[PDB]
Amino acid sequence: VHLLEQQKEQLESSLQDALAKLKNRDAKQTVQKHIDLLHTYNEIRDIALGMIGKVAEHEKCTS
Amino acid sequence: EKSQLESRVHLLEQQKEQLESSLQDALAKLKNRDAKQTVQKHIDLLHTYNEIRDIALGMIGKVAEH
Amino acid sequence: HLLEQQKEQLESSLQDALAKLKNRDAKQTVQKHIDLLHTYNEIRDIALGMIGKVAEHEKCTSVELFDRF
Amino acid sequence: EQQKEQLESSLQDALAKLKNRDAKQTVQKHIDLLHTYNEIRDIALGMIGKVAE
Ligand SMILES: CCCCCCCCO[C@@H]1O[C@H](CO)[C@@H](O)[C@H](O)[C@H]1O
Ligand SMILES: CCCCCCCCO[C@@H]1O[C@H](CO)[C@@H](O)[C@H](O)[C@H]1O
Repeated sequence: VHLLEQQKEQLESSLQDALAKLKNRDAKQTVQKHIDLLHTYNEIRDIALGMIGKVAEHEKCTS
Repeated sequence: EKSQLESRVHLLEQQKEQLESSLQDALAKLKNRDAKQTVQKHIDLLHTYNEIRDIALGMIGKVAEH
Repeated sequence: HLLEQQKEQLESSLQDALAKLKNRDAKQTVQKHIDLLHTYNEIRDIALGMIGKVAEHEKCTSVELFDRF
Repeated sequence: EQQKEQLESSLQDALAKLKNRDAKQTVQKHIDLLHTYNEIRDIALGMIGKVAE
């Protein structure tokens, strides 16, 4: 029963590879979504600093 | 001649008086509405500075959290 | 989740601030114009007033030259 | 008034910065939709290749 066992090995792997490939894409997409969210945040933070800076330099030229 | 030229000279003096009161009063009504407009630039800029200040704080209150 | 929660409340708040600030410059532009119109009407009225009086003076002189010459 | 430039502009730059971020994120969302579906088509065929075989 070599064809019987060679056949089943083919079957188990095609499921397992399918899963391995689907798991490793989401590994990559998720880490990537995180990084992308970090940069989105550094940016809106730097917008805040920016805006508070210009408010402080407006403030220090009246009384 | 002399009666009537004393009419004309009077008249003119009366006219000079009105013309100065007019230039006077135009310059007033102007300057005033000029002032009113400068107060308004200032108040509008106050409203703007607060709006942008409040959104700035908001962000700095939030980037505090994260 | 709040990628989108805090980004959109910000963006709304910005576009609004800008709306408001732009509305304020516009209101006060029509006001510059309304005021220029007020000043022009006044200067005009006066200047043409002076012109009428000198008009009347010129009529007198002329009437004098005629009843004379 | 030069102050009003500063402030207005600080709003206009904030909006600009993050209307653009979206633009770019949005094009990219599209490209990923396409690429992912090509990975799914291929996994599918992988299995079907090594089953019917
Ligand atoms: C009835 C009159 C009320 C006057 C209110 C004026 C408030 C204007 O507000 C402020 O005026 C300061 C000085 O002119 C400026 O330095 C500031 O930039 C301006 O925002
Ligand atoms: C591990 C190395 C990762 C490198 C970090 C990437 C640097 C940020 O590059 C990013 O590209 C984005 C694409 O959506 C643009 O939207 C942004 O403008 C920008 O911050």
